[PDB]
Parts: sequence; C-alpha cells; structure tokens
Amino acid sequence: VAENAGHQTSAESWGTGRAVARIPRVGGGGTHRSGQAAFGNMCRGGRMFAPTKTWRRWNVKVNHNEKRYATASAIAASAVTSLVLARGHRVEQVKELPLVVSNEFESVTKTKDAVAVLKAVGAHKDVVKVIKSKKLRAGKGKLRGRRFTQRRGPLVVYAQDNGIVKALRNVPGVETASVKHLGLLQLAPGAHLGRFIIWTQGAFESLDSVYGSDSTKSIKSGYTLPSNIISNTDVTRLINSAEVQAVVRPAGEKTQKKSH
Amino acid sequence: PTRLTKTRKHRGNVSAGKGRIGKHRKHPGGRGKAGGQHHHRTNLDKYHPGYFGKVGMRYFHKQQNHFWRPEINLDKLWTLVDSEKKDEYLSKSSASAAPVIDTLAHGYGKVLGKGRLPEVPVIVKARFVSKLAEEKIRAVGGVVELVA
Amino acid sequence: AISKNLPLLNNHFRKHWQERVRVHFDQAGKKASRRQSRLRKAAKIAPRPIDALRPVVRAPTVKYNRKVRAGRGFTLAELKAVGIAPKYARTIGISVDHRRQNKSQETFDANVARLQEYKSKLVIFDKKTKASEVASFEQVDVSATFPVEQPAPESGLRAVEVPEQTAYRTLRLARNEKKYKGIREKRAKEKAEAEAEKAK
Amino acid sequence: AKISQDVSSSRSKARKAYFTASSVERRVLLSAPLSKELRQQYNVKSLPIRQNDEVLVVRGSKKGSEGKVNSVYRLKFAIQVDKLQKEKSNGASVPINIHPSKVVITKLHLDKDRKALIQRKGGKAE
RNA sequence: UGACCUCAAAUCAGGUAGGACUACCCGCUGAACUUAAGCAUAUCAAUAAGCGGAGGAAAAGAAACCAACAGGGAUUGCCUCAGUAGCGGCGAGUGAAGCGGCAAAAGCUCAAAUUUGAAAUCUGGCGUCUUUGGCGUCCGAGUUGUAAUUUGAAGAAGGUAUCUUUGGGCCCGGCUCUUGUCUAUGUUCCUUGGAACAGGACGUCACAGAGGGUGAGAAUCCCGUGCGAUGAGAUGACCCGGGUCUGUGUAAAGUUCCUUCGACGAGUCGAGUUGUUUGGGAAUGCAGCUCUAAGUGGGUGGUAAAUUCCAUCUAAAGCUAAAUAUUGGCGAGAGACCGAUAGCGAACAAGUACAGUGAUGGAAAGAUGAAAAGAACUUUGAAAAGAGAGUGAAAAAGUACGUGAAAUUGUUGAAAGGGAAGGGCUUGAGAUCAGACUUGGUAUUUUGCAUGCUGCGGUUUACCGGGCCAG
RNA sequence: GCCUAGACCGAGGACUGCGGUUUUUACCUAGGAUGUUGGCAUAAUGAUCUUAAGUCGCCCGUCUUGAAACACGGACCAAGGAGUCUAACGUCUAUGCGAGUGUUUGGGUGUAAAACCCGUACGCGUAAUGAAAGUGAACGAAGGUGGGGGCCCAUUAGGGUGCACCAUCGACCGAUCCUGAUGUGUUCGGAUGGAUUUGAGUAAGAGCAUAGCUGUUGGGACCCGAAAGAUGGUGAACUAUGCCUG
RNA sequence: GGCGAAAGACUAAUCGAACCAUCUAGUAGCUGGUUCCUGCCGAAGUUUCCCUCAGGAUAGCAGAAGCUCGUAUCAGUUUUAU
RNA sequence: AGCGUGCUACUUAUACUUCACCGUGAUUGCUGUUUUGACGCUUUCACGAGUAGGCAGGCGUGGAGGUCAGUGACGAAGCCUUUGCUGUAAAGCUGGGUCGAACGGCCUCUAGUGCAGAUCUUGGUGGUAGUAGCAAAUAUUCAAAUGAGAACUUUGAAGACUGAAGUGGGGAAAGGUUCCAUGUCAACAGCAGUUGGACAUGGGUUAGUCGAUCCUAAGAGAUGGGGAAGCUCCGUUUCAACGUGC
Repeated sequence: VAENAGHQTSAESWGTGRAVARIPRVGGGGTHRSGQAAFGNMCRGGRMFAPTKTWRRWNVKVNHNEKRYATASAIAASAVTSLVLARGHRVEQVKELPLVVSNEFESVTKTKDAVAVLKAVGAHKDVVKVIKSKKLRAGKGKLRGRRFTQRRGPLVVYAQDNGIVKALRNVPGVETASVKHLGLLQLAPGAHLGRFIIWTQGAFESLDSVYGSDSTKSIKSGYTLPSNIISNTDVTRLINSAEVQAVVRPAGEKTQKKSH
Repeated sequence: PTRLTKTRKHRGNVSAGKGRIGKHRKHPGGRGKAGGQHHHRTNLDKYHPGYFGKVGMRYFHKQQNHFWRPEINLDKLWTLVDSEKKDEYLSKSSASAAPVIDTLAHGYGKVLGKGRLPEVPVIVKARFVSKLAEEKIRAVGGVVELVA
Repeated sequence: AISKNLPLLNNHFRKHWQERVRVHFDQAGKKASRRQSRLRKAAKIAPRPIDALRPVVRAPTVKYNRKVRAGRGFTLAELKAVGIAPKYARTIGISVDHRRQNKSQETFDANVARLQEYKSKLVIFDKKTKASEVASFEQVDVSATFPVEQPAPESGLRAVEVPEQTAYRTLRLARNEKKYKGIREKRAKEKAEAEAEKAK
Repeated sequence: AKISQDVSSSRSKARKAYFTASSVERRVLLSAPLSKELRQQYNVKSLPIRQNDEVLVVRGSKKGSEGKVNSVYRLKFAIQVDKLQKEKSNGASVPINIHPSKVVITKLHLDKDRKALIQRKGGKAE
C-alpha cells in the first residue's frame, strides 16, 4: 500500500468528556467529514493494520544440490506410467515410457507438421485434452490478466533447435525445453510428479552427459547423481524371501479371537 | 505460513494467549537492555557473567591482517599433498626425495602438532611451527623450512 | 526487557531506518541492461578488444602476500623495456600506471613477458588496411586471452636437508634479537664510550 | 502469444484505448468483411466501412437484411442501414445500430482514394 | 591644449540574473518527542522543519593516498571487512577504515621561464561571404602581461644517430531514435436462446491459440498478435564504412644517449585556545580568535614529548565520462496487489461541493437494457398520479432502475397471552417430513416399441421369502 | 438346598475355547437372542417445528478473593475492525551435502524479473588460551575403574566384547605461581620437574545451508487512548491598550 | 509574545501561555477491546533482588518435544533399630 | 408435624455396581493369504471436571500451481424458506422460490483470512411518539374576486396599532440580483398557500458638476547605504555626484 495511505489527515482526539470514543477525529466544520474518526485500522478511511511493505521476503533460496536432486527425481518420475497417469496425462495409447522420437522432429518448422508428428507418436490426445480443458478462471484473478485456465500438455525436450520450438510455440499446452536447461517448474508442475515428456534421440543421448552415470562424469561441476538410502525399492518381495522367512516365527491370526 | 501460526488458533479466545491478569502491555521492564544493573541484574548475573566493566588495554586502529595466521595440525598436513600422488608419495618417499608441502600457498600460517604422522619423510614449508610439531616432523625423518 | 538464556543482540534500528531501505528488486533488470551496455560497447569498437591489458601485481599485506592479481597499469619502466611510449601505449590497449614502481625483479619480469606476449599478437591497422582484413578478425577478451595466473606452489620431491638448529629455535632467537636490539645497542654503545673515555 | 515489449496484454489498457479512440482511430475499428464475391473481385478480405457501401446483415434479429449504409455513427461504434428501422408506439421509426463486424459488404463505394487503399492492401480495384 | 589613474552618467550598443518543480543531489542552519524503565552527558540525530544552489544525474576524482607487504596505486558503487577496532553516566547505546572479490574504467590543465630579431593574442564596430562561422579593415583590451612553450608521470636549453607517425570540409550509407504503410485461416451445418460468441458435427490456419471488441465462454467475425518487408524524418567536433575536394606536413610529434639546469601555489602550513562534530581515544574534521614558517623543505605514518632514523607522498590553483541515486516530470511494460466503507482524499463536473478572517480543513457520490425500444393511445383526476394498454427475453428491469439481505414496517394466515418475555429437558396436540412388499423373486393374461418371438415397466388372487410394530 | 413373582438389556456375527452329558467325531444351559404368532405397509413407527403442561433456568462481556448486582460497556442491524512484516538471534523438527558448507555481489545463458550454468574470494566450521607479548593439544591400543543397549560363546545362569551416555581418577594445550640444565650480546634463554590455582580447551572432528512452528530484541510492533515537548507559520473583523480623523 | 485603572484578565464562542500544519501512528509499569470447532494435559498469587510496593528479573508450579533404558531402584506410608 | 432417645421400612446425586455407545492412553495380533489401504486393520484393559495457559486434529474465507477433457444462459453466483439429510461441532450437501454470468471439488501454496461487545468506525432503522411542543412583540372581522381548493392571495368596508428617539423616509459597513414584469407551486416559507426575498424566463443601474480618482494624518514603505548563512532586518534623506529640472 502507499506509505501515507490513511495518514493524510490532521486529526486529533477530542479527549474524554464529550461522550464519544477517544479515537482521533477530523477537525474543522462545514463538510460531513468533520468530526469523523481517522487514522485507525477500525476507522473508515484509516490505514490498515501493519501496512504491507516492499521489503517483505519474496524470493527463497534453495540449495543448488537440493534443486538438482529434485530435478533428477522428477526426470526419473517422468518414466513411471502410474505417476504420469496420476499426474493426469492421456498416455494410455503410448506403448512404453519414456517416449523417444527420432531427431527429424528437431527440424520441423510449421505448426501443422509438428502437430502431425504429435498425432503420429500418440501424444495428441493430451493436446486435445488441453484444448478441451479451457475454462474461465473463477475469482478476481480474471481481472488481473489470468482470465483463462487450462491443463498442461506434453513437454518436448530436444538437443538442437532447428525450429521445433517455434513450430510448437502455438500448440496449446505443449512446452519445449532444451536438455541442457531443465528446471523443476516444467518437470513437476504443481509439485506433482510425472510430467509427460517427449524426448528426441539427441536429448535422450545427452541426458547421460548432463547428469552423468557410473561411467560418465556430469558436466555439472562436482555433481553426482544421488544415492538412495534403500537398495531394493520393493519391500514386499524382500519380506517374502527365503532369507527372511527362514528365520521368522509362525504367524498368528489376522484377527484375535474374542475369548471373553 | 500464517495459517500454521497460533494466531489462527487463538481466534475466539479473549486474550490471544497473553493472560487476563498480565494484560500484554507495551514495554513492562523497559526497552532493550534497560535496568541491567537494577531490576534485570538477576538475569545478567546468572546468564551473562562478565558483562559490566573493562578488561585489558585498548588497541587503536587494530588491523586484523597482521594477526592472520590460520592453523593446520599434523594429522591434516597430508591433505595438502596432491590427492592423486598421495599414495605414491606415501610409499616411495625417502630422505633423497620427499614430498614438499607448502602450507603457506594453501593459506596457513602456523603448523601445530596435534596428531600423528605417517612414518614418511616430508619437507614442510611454513611461516611458523610449534615446538612439538617440528619435533614430530623430524622424528619421521623430515624437516621444516621456514618461509616468508 | 532481558529474559532467559539468550544471546545479547545489537540490532541498530533506533533511527528512522524505514525511510532508507533499499531493496534490490532491479537485480535482474540491472544484469540484463548491464549486458546490453556491454554488447553495445563491444559492437561499437570491434574488432578492437573491449579491455585494456592489465599487469600482474602482488596483493599487499602479510595475509595476501601469496596471491597475485591484476594491476592497474604497466609502469613506465616496464613499457621502457618493451620500447613503448606511455602516450602511445594508451592508444593500443595497454594500460599505464605512472604511480607504480618496481623495487623487485620478479614482478618486473613477469609484466615484461606479459607485454611481450601481448605485443606479439598485436596487429595494428592503418589507412591501407581494407575492410576484408579487418573483417577477418574476431573481438577477443583480453583478460581471458592473457589471464592472471598464480605461480605454481612448490610440490614434487626434493632432497631432505636437516639443519642442526630447529626452526622453532630459529624463530625464538629472531624474536629475542628483535626484542632486545635497542637495549643491547644502547648498552654496547655506552660501554664503548665508557671504555674509550676513561682509557684515554 | 505476444512477443513485442511494446504490446500490452492489459485488459484495462485495451478497453481504455477502445472507448477513448478518436474518430480517426475509430474509422479503422469499424471494419467489415467483404462478401465472398467481392473478396475475389478485389482480392481484399476487409475494409473500413463507409457511408455509401451496401451491406448484408449476417448476425442477429435482422440477419438476411440488405441495404445501403446511411451513416457510420462512429460515436456509437455502429452503422445504420436504410430500412433497418424500429417503430416506436409513438409511430416514429428509429434506425437500428448494427456493428460492422456483423455485416458483409456486398458492393463498395469506389472513388480515387478507396481504389488506392485497395491497391495498397495487395488487392485489385481497377 | 593633451595623455594617465580613480570614480560616475546615459531609455547609450549588445548581453546576463531573478521565478517555478521536488523524487534523487551539493551545502548551511537545526530541534524536540523518544530510549536510558527517573534524569542532566548520551540517544533520537550530525535527523525533521527552515534557508541557499544545481543536473540528468549531482558530488568525488587522477594522491601532501593506503600501507609496513614479495607492497599496492584517481574517483564511485556492491559483497565483505563488521556489529568488528573503537567511542560511551564504559550505562542505554553506538561504530568506521585498510586489505580481498567484483561493476566501470580515462585521463589531464594552469601559476611559477625573456617572443624580446619585433603582442606573434583577444572583444566590438564597419564591410563582405558560402553564416553555430570565415576573410578584410578600424578603434579598443592588453606590457601591472594577451598568445606559442612546460606541469613534476616531468621538463627546458644546447649536442646527438637516424628512424617512425600525421590536417580539414561536403556526399552517400551504416549504427541510434521517431514515425508511415502492408500480411493466415468458417462466420459451413444442426439444437437452445431475444441475441450463438453455448452444445454437437465437419473442418482450416498456426513464427499468429497475447489482448480487446461484437446482443452470452470467439485463433478462424473485426482490430490486433506473429513474421517481417519497405518508405520518410531526424540526430551524432566529441561513432565507422566508404567516395570527393582541398592536403602549404622543407611542419609538428615521438623515439636514444650526454651535459648543464630543473622556477613547483602564505595570514597558507603549522601551533595554542574556544565551540561543534567524529569511531578517532593528551584532541577526526570544520570554524572563530591569537601566533605564524621553511626549502630536502613540508605533510602523513591512529598515545602526549625530546633525540635519531626510515617509508611514503608533494598541500595551500583547476577540469574530467562510466559504473551509483531517483515517492518529481515524460513514456512504456507488468503483478500470487485492491475491487467502490477497499484501492490515492479523489473509478463520478475531486482538491470539487462546503467550512474557516486566515494559515488551512475537506467529503458524499459507479452498475436499467443488447438497443430508449424511456411507456404512444384510452380512461379517472385540478395536478401529481392511478387503471388499462404498449415496448421489451424480462417492467419480479420504469431512470426513487442489475441482484435487493438485516434492522424496521404493513397486510393476510396461524398461535399464545392474570405484574415481562425468552431457554433446557419430557411428553401431548397440530403441521411438516421420512420410510421396504426391496431394483422382491415364482407360472400367469392383456396394453405398449423399432422390429424377425426376442430385452422388459402392466395386472390380480395363488406360493415362497422379506420389512416394520407388537403379543 | 428347593420352589416362586417382577423389571431392564440382547453388544457380537462361519469355525476355533474352557467345561459338562456322554447314550456320540454326538449333544449341551458351556467364549453376548432366538422361536413362534398377529397386525400394518393410503399406515403402526420415528424425527423436526409451533404450542400447552410439569420441572428447572438471574444478563451477557469484563476487571476481580468475590458480579444477577444498586460495578463498568451494550437501543437495534449491516459492512469494516485488532499478535503483522522485517534485521539479528536461541531451542526443536525436516531436507541436502558433510571436514566441509553456502550457485543467485558478479559473470555466462535464456522460451527474459523465471528457469539453467559458472567461479574467485568471503562467511561460518575445522584450536584453544592470555590484558598482551605470545604459546599452542597422544606415556599407553587416545588411558584406568564401576555401569552400559547390542553382538559373540554358553546351556538358567555365566563368560567375552562393550558404541552412545552417566559417575569417577588421570594424561595433554593455554594462563597464573614455583624450580631453574646445557648455554650467553651477562642478561637473555627456559630444558627439566612441580602446584588445595584457572580456561567458553584436547582426548578418532559435526558442521554449513535452506525451510517451518515457537520464543527474544529493535522497529508504529496486537488495536485505540493522554496531560505534554519542538519546528515553521496565521490571526487585533471579537477583545485589550495607545494614536489619527470624525 | 502582545495588552492589562491588575481579574491571571483579554488576545476571533479557544488562554495559568492562541490557532494552524508538521515532527507524530510521540511515550504510557495505566483503562478498554482482541474474531472458528473439538480433543488431551493443566496452574499461580510464593522465594530473592530492584527509587521495588498497580511493574519487572529470578526460582517454583504447567505444557510440548522427546531421549536412555525396561522393574532397575523408588514412595507426602508403616515396622524395627538408633 | 416440638424436645431427648431408639427401631423398622421407605425416598433419591452427574457418586458406586452391571451393560451399551463415543473419545484418549496403553495393549494383543496381522506379509509362503500382502489381497489394489501397515500413517492400516485388529484384540484387550483402564480412564474422561476445568479458568489462565500449552499442544494436537479439524471446519470456514480471499488469491496461486496442478488436476477433475468438473458444473453452468436447458440457468453460475447470490438471497429467502417447519424440503430435508450428514457431522459431537466448526460446517457441508440438498428440495422449493427468486435471479441472470460465472463458479466449484480434490492435492498443494499463500494471506490485509472467521466478531457480539472496544462511551469501536461508517451507513441505516426503531421505541420514545403522532408525544414534547409550534404560547413575547394589544387584533382582528364581513363581503367580493381569483382559484380544483381560501383563516392565510388580491380588492373594498370596518376595527386597530407603530405614534416623528416610529413598525416612517434615507444612507455608511456587509450582502450580490434579493430589484421589476410574466409564469408558476415538486422542494422551501417548522399550519396552509392560488401568495413569496422560493422556482423559471426575461428586463433593468446613463454623470465635466454626486463619489472614487488628488492631498496629507496616525502610520506604511522602496532607493542610496549598513546588518544578517539566509528567508530578510534597520533606516526614510538617512556618512549619496540623487532634476525622467523649469
């Protein structure tokens, strides 16, 4: 708010003894504003309680390594079909994930050709989902340049840009990203894992250089892919194993019998 | 987040957690460190002994660059050796050829003598060493070279 | 006003500080416009580099003796050694510092070699130089082309030479000598006149 | 999406620029598409409407109505056709104000300046 | 009778100053509330108010610097130093700088020198030309010193070996700015609707699916958007890329070594004292007063003094872009901002109406409809109005205009009511609501469908089984 | 021991149990209600609202030992209306990396305040102690004793090893006090050995960063509230006094 | 500050120090208020110091987070002995 | 139906006993049947007062990221309502009516986020209540006209009063069109109104001689000067070379 908002008055309290509350009041006469309360957060025309300041904290720091941890985790989640379906993508007609397309897709120049490529690879149902999901936003946000809301489509990740970005520029809901610069705002929209990512073969090949491997060192300085604290992520299969079941005691009933 | 604060939970209860008798006021007790010798003495004596008074001599225009002398112990001295040649150095080192460790070029002022060294000759370059640190270095067959 | 086991704070906010709060919302905008200024300046003077060549000097004080950094300008002696007049040198991208002198030889030699490396790669155009030759050149970054490099710290293997006197004893003796230099000089002098006046 | 930094996506700025447009700027706003026949006779798809053009109404209660424009009531952002009148219970008729975006021009009023405009826009006038 | 000096006059010729703005800037002057749980030093604060002065930035600025190192090297800003050294009723509080990393980088000009074989200099008048000016001429300024030459980093005068480098103007481009013009694809079909911009079908364009408008959610109806293309006008000793004409280069500038020299700012430095200020503490700066220098002199080296060294600069004269600031002005773009008691005091003929002698104080007030189509006409009435009618999708939209809450009120209906009323619990009465003959199954008949009898509502007593309430 | 009258309830939901009768791999009264009959389904039943009756019930908020108070605020209704943000911190929790840690002052890049990338310094940590000059952490398996989860060997027990941590006695570094070797710019040096002394120390590092609740301090500081003080201005149209002219 | 045949009178309904705007949201150990539900736990008016006595700091009482363990040795109690 | 005393039965607390249900704490078991919920299911036992205060789990509001290819002009949101249902509750959902353009659920984020009070703020509306009251200035009445309408307008007749220090006739200050004619009654004239200083439309102020203009008064105040950092202060012919002379 403005620094002087609610404080452009010369009001003084009348004190006590005049049968009115001790709030400051506008002086003078002849207007209906005269004698009215002022300066208070309870008063009409006063200033709000704790007026907002610009030196509030707006940006937040995140450790760089933690941010890279999250980027890697989202990239990994993009290859889990249950997570992509839970995320909300129409990927039931894509045979396997990840979806990798030949590099000829990096060179398309017309939106018609790019849309045909999306149709061919089975990623167009999700574009149509985006088209159909357009609605007017609820609330006063539509008075502030946020008038319409829609879904997020597939994310296209490339290695060389030969017009793929401008070709897919106008397709609604489809985002493009270089493999070199992948950020969390595209990989996990709304903090929900499982973006629908379409890789080119160039980007898919460059992934191993970008994030390294047991044989390849990351281009990122001093960066290694993180290590899970568990080695086998299927615990039921671990429990029902010869190693464990050969030492456990026999199991009781699922439910105790009421004996009294 | 304001929604997880207790202000949102105190809504509806009269005093906002401040008590009905105490009546949260502006500044009971004073502002800042008021009354440190009069009515806050019981706190300063208990938790901050030594607070009042002068000790020692002043030092006009103290330049902290003069007193720069970071320490490195002997148990950490072999980390200053290049990592990839550490194992090779630890094996073949002898009085005819021992690794040279310039502690000054790594940002250290004085070599202190905590810990034990590998039984390996070394040539240590430092601006300063402690008495015990230099005794330990010569005990493994090394030497200290003073630099400036 | 003073309660519990807490650190005692020095928060200097008793003046009208809220009138002098400077929030750097324009950090990104300043970065972008700084880059635009840099681009315009580079494009104006191409292929001539945007930076003047700077010398390499020792950082002052006992804390930063080890480090070596970029100086302001080559001394008049350093330019004298490579035969460049300072007035001329300022016109071919070599910075000049009339204030610095060379007491030592190491810094002087390093900067002379730096000047020679620069002068070898310098191609000075003229009226006869045509647009094609100038077009065949690329605007380099002088600072990156001639980076300031720290001298290599001592490593490797060397023969071990053990003096009889320890380094600790050497430092103790140096401290003691410095501490008592004045009093010993006074004592020795007054003894000298005592034994040179009563023995006359 | 808009790319130019000189173009504003503000709703309030857009609406202020429309309702406070001058009569000269309102001339371009009140453009009407040409009929399919003229769009090949001239090879131009739309023109600022003019007084003596003939238009066919394509939207609204008066769809299918034909007539020559009478006035480009620029203040009201509208045009009035010859016989698109509503009668009051008084018995007097008032013109019905149609927006030029809801008509098609079936015949142009062609003079020296219009033809240059048609030639300018890549079309053929004469 | 004449010069000179000093001082005047003129509606003399030609110029210049003032005032306005306020966000930032440069100075002066200068509080108190407040904190110290009292209060006087202190703090607030070297701040507010007051006065003077500017610019697009200002200021500062090319060391009488920092240091104490192997030394750095004009100024400014950031990060850090550092809540540190220090100051402080050593209380409350307060509080820098050097170094280092970076942004930006740019350097210079006078006085003090005999041109002395030539005041070589400059304002003005007059004349002329091709006019931000050139050329000629005449007065005037000026020797109590205007030009050329040098600025300490040097430099000068001689001698020296040769070498190296080079002035101006016009004409078109480029770059910067402003601005004009030009550009893809459905208004196809059906349903609802007053209106299709809605739903469904089939599509099309897309470097354009930002935004706005149009009678409801419009990429494809319009303007734009995206992509660019092409004109015009500016602007730039102090940007370059070219032509073209003049280049008066026996010129100027630099470069090596030698010799001799090498002018360097005074009521100033410095000292005492007083006051203020500072982190500056036997005194950080500033100012007043008194005293008042020197020529390897002078300043600084954060504890006063003397003795001896060392290091480092060279004051008392001056100019200078960029990096930095910006609640003002001009022009733009945005937002997890407000949404008409909010947001600026002001979404409206708002600093308006109005008050006050005056300084000053200072509101309330948005929304019919798509379109006034804003109710013709008849009737009762003095009229306002009413009743009909009419317009409209709607008059349960009539300008006392979207929706139209509560307080409060009218009418109707119900009910209760001996100096209050209202509440809980329990039941009665009245009203309202709910529920199993279940998606009930078993054979059954006709009514009904496009169809070649088949899913299955329909009916009544049988049979089986169920629901609920009771004995 | 036996007979006998009445009231309230029926949780659970295949089996598993303890018993009993055994005529029996059966049955039971023994780890919680079933059987049968009638009626109704246009209703018996249930709920709510309004009202009557019976009984109980003082007007809320507040300060207070004590409020229905003859204590204060409150005629009524709508809308607005009060623990916020920040700098620096303490504890705890989560996350990343870990003797390190922190990209975001800055540069590179960009689909342009985003995202992505880079690195020098610097901060905190890794060493303390002293006013300072200064000095600067292994006798030992980084010590001994008593416990100590867990693990190993046993076979109740018992034995071995025993991380964290607790109690305790020591060792090491700095300060203070004492002692004073070889020596020496003869006044310096300070080996060695000690001391009911002392430190926010060592004794196989635990931190750094971000976020969150809570608490603290300074800020208007949960909201409203003085009597005052200061700075710069406006008033002698009322009134006070003088003068001029009536 | 004025003015006062003096009442602390009068100085624009304002006078034992006018009015206007600002500093200023001045400070207040004092008064008043402080906005949803349920669950679980649940006080104190006492100690010492304070120009302290209508206030603080301190200890106590309370909550929360837990952590090391798993009957070890503990108790607003009795007995015996002293 | 008192007092002292004894006995028998009987009455009833939110206490005790048994049972049901809720929650909290502890506790049993559950992966070769873990099976798409192990932050779950499950067995058993005990317990339940509460201000100040603490903590936990939830309900609701404005806005943000994601998702429901969610609802909606065949009616969104809002509002009213014995239409009900769900939840201990905060609340959520629904039937009917009104209405006309947007709006919700779920996973997260965020905050100017929840009112009965503050002699709270702004706006609105009551009871009081058709009540207090509309009583100073001697005093009005008859008729006619106008008019829808006359205590109040006009005219006539009468009766009165101010009684020349006036309720007369002019002016200064102040006002500013109130002046005059025509028309007119929504508001105003605290009854009324055909009337008006109201409302609407027009018209109207004539100077050589009346004033101002000129003179000087108490005083104000430039200049030359002199102070003051300065805003400005003093001074009024003043330490002045003072004529826009005749």
